[PDB]
Amino acid sequence: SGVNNTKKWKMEFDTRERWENPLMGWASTADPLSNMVLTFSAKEDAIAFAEKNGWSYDVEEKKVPKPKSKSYGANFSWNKRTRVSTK
Amino acid sequence: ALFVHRDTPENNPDTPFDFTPENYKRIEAIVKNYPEGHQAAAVLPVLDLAQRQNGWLPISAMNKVAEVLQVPPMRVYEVATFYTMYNRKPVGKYHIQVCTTTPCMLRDSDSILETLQRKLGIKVGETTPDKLFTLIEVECLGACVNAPMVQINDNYYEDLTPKDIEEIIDELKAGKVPKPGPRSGRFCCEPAGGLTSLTEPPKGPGFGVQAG
Amino acid sequence: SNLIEVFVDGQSVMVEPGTTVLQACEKVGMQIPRFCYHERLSVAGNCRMCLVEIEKAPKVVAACAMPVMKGWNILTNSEKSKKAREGVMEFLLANHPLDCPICDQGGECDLQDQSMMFGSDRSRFLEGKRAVEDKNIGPLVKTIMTRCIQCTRCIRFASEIAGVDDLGTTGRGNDMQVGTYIEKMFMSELSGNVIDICPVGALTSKPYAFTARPWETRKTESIDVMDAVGSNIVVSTRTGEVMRILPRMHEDINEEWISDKTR
Amino acid sequence: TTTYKNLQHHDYNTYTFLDLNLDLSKFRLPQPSSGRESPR
Amino acid sequence: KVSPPKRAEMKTSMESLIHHFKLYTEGYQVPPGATYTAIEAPKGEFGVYLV
Amino acid sequence: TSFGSLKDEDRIFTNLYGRHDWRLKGALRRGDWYKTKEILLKGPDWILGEMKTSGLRGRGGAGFPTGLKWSFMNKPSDGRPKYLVVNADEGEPGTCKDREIMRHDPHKLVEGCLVGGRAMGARAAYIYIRGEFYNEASNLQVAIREAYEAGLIGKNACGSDYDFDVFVVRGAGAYICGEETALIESIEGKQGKPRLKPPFPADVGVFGCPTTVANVETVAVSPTICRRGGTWFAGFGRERNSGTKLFNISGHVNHPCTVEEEMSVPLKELIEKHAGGVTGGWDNLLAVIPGGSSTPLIPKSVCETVLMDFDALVQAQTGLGTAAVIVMDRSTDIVKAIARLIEFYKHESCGQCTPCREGVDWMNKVMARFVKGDARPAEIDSLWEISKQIEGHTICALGDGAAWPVQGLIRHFRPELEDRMQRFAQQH
Ligand SMILES: Cc1cc2nc3c(=O)[nH]c(=O)nc-3n(C[C@H](O)[C@H](O)[C@H](O)COP(=O)(O)O)c2cc1C
Ligand code: SF4
Ligand code: SF4
Ligand code: SF4
Ligand code: FES
Ligand code: FES
Repeated sequence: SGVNNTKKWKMEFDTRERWENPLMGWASTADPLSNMVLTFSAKEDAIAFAEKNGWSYDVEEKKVPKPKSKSYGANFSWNKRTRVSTK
Repeated sequence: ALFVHRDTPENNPDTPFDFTPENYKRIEAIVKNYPEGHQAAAVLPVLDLAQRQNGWLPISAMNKVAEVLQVPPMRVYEVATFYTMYNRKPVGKYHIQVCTTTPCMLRDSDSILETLQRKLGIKVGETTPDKLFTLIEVECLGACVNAPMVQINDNYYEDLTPKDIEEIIDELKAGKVPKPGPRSGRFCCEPAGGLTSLTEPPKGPGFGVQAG
Repeated sequence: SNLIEVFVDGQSVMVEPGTTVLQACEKVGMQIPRFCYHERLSVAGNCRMCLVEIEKAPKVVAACAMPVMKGWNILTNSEKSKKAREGVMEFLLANHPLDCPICDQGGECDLQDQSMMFGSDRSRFLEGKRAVEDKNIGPLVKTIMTRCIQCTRCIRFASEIAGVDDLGTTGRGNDMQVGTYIEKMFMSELSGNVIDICPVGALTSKPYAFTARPWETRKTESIDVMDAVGSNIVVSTRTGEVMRILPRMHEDINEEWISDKTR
Repeated sequence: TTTYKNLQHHDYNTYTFLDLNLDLSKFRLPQPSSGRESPR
Repeated sequence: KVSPPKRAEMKTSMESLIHHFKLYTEGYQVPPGATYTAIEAPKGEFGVYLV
Repeated sequence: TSFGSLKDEDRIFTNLYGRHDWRLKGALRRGDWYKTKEILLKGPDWILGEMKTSGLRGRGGAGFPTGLKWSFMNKPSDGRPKYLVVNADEGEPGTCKDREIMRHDPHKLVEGCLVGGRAMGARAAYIYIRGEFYNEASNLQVAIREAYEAGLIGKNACGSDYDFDVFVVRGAGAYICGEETALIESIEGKQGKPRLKPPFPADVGVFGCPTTVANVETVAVSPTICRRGGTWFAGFGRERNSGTKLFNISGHVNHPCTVEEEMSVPLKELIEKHAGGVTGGWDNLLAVIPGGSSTPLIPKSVCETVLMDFDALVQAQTGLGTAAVIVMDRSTDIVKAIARLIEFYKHESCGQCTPCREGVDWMNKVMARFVKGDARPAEIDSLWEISKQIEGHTICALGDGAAWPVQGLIRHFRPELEDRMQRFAQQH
């Protein structure tokens, strides 16, 4: 339920082949540029950083959760339909 | 004790149990004891109504309650795993549960436990081969004053000596329920040889009316 | 305008009524620990870990439930709001079976941290733990209910998001144990979401039983298929392979979770 | 009086209690309704 | 949280197990900050600008 | 003053341990149902008016003020009815008081559900009760039918507009159901799992409807405290702690009793005057309890000068709850006893709060090791420290009832434990 990994603007890159090393069973690659996390602080700065190196950025926006009303007593209504069971 | 089912044959959800129609007619009094909605609230006496038609509430009888009430079956077990008054295991005829908390312990209930244990075979919490007595070490019973204390499925025997327990059980095996009540003569909770509070005929009606 | 002055170490916040202390403190960032609470399930203070000293009070309040009135100043890092936690986590960790390396949820435990972040170093518990029987729900969901923490965060899923009412709480005391009283299989839609919910690794997914460990994953965010909802997903890789399916939070599609088929 | 006049609690069966409320439903008024039949 | 516990003590006392499971995976979780330490090794002012 | 005698004219729960028609036709003989008409018709706000002037505080564990508690719902309509509830569940080890007032004067109880029901404004009262009290509770429905036969309840409170009924509900033997709220959920037909208290019972309770969770004394006193007190009744006890009280005594005594006196009497006289003195003498009386069980100990160093006020005892570090007095003499294993109380709460608590599932059971194991003495002493102040980790960390005040028996045991009898630490230490 912890959410500190949010508040940031990681800019990982796409993935490419990860073949199986036929000797050991190991996994190996060609693209060194795959494990390339980068922590930013605002989206307006990220595009400025990637455009500054010409890379075809592809943004996804924030997904803010709503502020929800959760009233404990409404679990225990006379009229209504939220009458919980098992306390 | 284990608080979960193990679908034995004698305790499977197809055993013979069903409320006699006298008992159905007792339900609709209890569901008109509680409002139209919230008819799922009668679970305590209703499920206890089966306890009195028979001990050892089977899995099937619990599931019957859901049928009369259309409550989820799981919400039946929740109650029956919780309260100690009910009985899910095959119990005896008498269910002689006893206090062992401090004031009744302090008044030598262990001897009442020994004399009772010494003469039946049941250590603490199991049956006789006759299926009559199922001793239980329970904790309090409300009558903490009349200090030694037991219970016979609804009754109350109190102020009972180690000698008096022998007097009891010699009757129950081949007799009747021998007068639920205290010994040493104290009526309910008299001061045991001389009463001191009332000592008079109380005041009749309208004594001390504050001008209403 | 239906807003209430509320204080958090001096903040001048304004919040709608009927809001907890969390929904206030969550604005700023004073993220409070959580075991009984989810942002979508009913409220029930059973864990009693979200405690805090409201200013000018001898008693603390379960912030999961206590709404927020005018003029209230909170002290999240008080001595009394940490003593209230170092004790609690030092209670939970007295019947828990030390199975972290066994546990499916190594880095995905919301208890290991919250014993580190706020729990103490030492478990003075030295008497002897308890045990609990293991269950046989089904092939999707393993059960280790020796480490269940009586949080009620599962049984309030079936009863308010899937409509089943079978995973009751059986018993009392430490002797209490969640699970059916009987031997029934909870193989219905959304039954797999219960794994993401149990923060403890008590119950967890049999397919991803032990195939991996979460820090090892390289997580890629992608979309459901196989139903026309097009809900969202977190995919878990390991060395160019696949091990889990996990959901993202979009507030419109599904809400937070997925169905067992695409899991 | 020095005689125990609560004597009439020994000769009760296990059904005696609820058998009384079987009678009481006639002495009683009708009850509310939550609109619903139950929480369904 | 800053040192691993006694190996006989991680093996019964729960909390010492969890820290042992997170020290050797995650670790200390330092605060942000910065230093320039120093020490005269045989060479001289060996020091670290850990950030 | 030097009160404590209570000339028997002011016995309020007469036929306490007695006879002579507990049934109807003889409760009327004692003074009951007499002026219920204008007691009822005059008004609710008048009744809550007088009860506050009566200085009648709680009679369960908290001693909370009435009037206040009931005036929390004198509200106008909201859409759904107003109920009333009674803790006929005695509970504690020592409280037999409500195994007695039920029989021997049931009608007085019935008044308060009726009178107090309109003094708040209600529709119908439910009496949960301990599911062991079968023949006990059976005495009620006999009394309650005859009420309806007398036209006293049902469309007509003695011939008035305030329709009302007195339904009774049977528990299943659980001390937590004696609590204010899980009671409501037990009555609701669920596990006895309590609630949290921004939704007070007066805003939402049984059936999602508001309630007044009274106890037996606070209501059975209502008829003959409102027609015969309000200012007179206040003269008894003391200023905050005014009234009378159905005390009860058990343990290491000649004649244990259920006596009631002018409240806040000094503790010594309750063992001297009534309920004849402890066995042996007064080098005996090792570690009394004033309250039932959720109150701490008292080491006889104060038990001379005790004054049984709720609040003067808070200098004594106890809080008078049910006032089910327990007494202990010299020749005892006290740590066996006080540990049984944690063996009691272990078998008992609902198992919902984290620091009661495994705080109580945790203390159970520790004290159980102290009785044998094969522990070590450094726990003795740790075990204190955890007792403080449960005070304000639990839904219901059981934790306050499960901690204080220990803290009081430790506030005085630290060294008695230190001996057993040495006695075993000799045994390797
Ligand atoms: C664990 C626990 C058990 C309790 N059991 C009872 C009980 O059995 N009977 C009772 O009257 N009160 C019991 N109480 C106290 C009730 O809250 C109290 O009786 C009730 O609030 C009535 O308050 P009053 O005295 O103002 O009427 C219990 C409290 C706790 C914490
Ligand atoms: S739930 Fe699993 S990972 Fe978390 S503390 Fe318990 S055993 Fe360790
Ligand atoms: S199984 Fe998990 S979610 Fe369910 S009660 Fe136990 S700890 Fe909570
Ligand atoms: S303190 Fe114990 S008995 Fe009271 S609500 Fe919490 S778990 Fe239940
Ligand atoms: S303590 Fe023995 S009956 Fe209550
Ligand atoms: S996290 Fe708030 S009471 Fe559980």
